[PDB]
Amino acid sequence: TLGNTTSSVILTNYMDTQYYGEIGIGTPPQTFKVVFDTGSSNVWVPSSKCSRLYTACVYHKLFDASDSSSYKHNGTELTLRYSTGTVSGFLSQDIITVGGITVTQMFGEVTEMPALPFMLAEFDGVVGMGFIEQAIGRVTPIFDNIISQGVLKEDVFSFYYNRDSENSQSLGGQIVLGGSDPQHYEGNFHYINLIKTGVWQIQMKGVSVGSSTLLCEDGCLALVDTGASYISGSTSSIEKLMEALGAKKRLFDYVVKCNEGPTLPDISFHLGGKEYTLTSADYVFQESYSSKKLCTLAIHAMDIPPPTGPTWALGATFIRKFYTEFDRRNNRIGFALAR
Ligand SMILES: CC(C)[C@]1(C)CC(=O)N(Cc2cccc(N3C[C@@H](c4ccccc4)CC3=O)c2)C(=N)N1
Ligand SMILES: *[C@@H]1O[C@H](CO)[C@@H](O)[C@H](O)[C@H]1NC(C)=O
Repeated sequence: TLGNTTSSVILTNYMDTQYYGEIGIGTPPQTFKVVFDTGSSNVWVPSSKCSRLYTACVYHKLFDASDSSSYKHNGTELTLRYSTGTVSGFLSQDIITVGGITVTQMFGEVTEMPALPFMLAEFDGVVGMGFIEQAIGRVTPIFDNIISQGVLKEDVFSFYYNRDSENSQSLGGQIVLGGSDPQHYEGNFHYINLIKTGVWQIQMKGVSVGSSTLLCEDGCLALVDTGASYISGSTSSIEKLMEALGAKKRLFDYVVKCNEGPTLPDISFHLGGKEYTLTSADYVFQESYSSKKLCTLAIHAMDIPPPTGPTWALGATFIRKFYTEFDRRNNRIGFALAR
């Protein structure tokens, strides 16, 4: 069922690596900073039942079911194993407000939240924007429950991620539920169909580094991930790509001498009919131009296990350059040049 409602959620940009907005859980609402993530399908927030021996719980907002009149107990155990770390707890039901839309939602109350990496998180929890097929405990995702209300103009949602400005008047980003915002893209959308329903993953025809370098020569996969900070490829792919850029490997990332940063070649991703090109300014964290400092790149190695992987992941690095529309009705992803 389709309505005529478009709902927008304003996002805060934390250092070009974390994009989060607000949701309200319970009666009266308890507010949380959440990442709207296409690479996962579960909703979770830290719990008041989390041991204060987990320091990430001490430094985050905690859901207290005892203060909510609309809460409905469940208690089923839940473990969420991600590429960056694991969280676990149990299932709870309550009313969630997201951009003015109110929805009765089943979510995870996290009682085990590791300091590495969650002490580095500015956000409290996660709003999984993925499909039911990837939902742990087969819990209905929030977008499916919003679709069931039949209030949205279209069975789509869109992402705008801005570049990190020091100006407070700068919008960090914006998620539109039920449509797209023409004020944050130009030209037209070009769509690529999903390999299969259940994953925001598309076919990638090839990856180009300048002129003389080539990767994904025989085709590969690309996960379009709003929760991932960077563009990622497999260790092998990223080793060849980084050799071509003259970048040196560290523990969790790759770096270049800051002065070498603006000299780096363009990187192009062949998706559907079009070539999606990023210049050095789009993937180098140009914190200085000094020959005496090292500058990080917004491209990392990440080995995603099957059935989803081995795959590339197009995170915030990609979405900043290209406004993204996630189309559920047609199982496709649309890209347009952001503005
Ligand atoms: C968690 C996160 C939002 C999930 C649910 C899990 C996941 O592992 N990914 C992929 C992913 C890949 C590469 C980098 C990151 N993040 C996410 C950001 C982060 C994550 C954890 C703590 C601090 C900062 C900063 C970063 O490095 C995330 C998701 N699709 N979403
Ligand atoms: C938790 O929720 C699921 C939803 O399908 C339900 O089947 C299960 O029985 C619930 N458990 C309790 C103890 O309420």
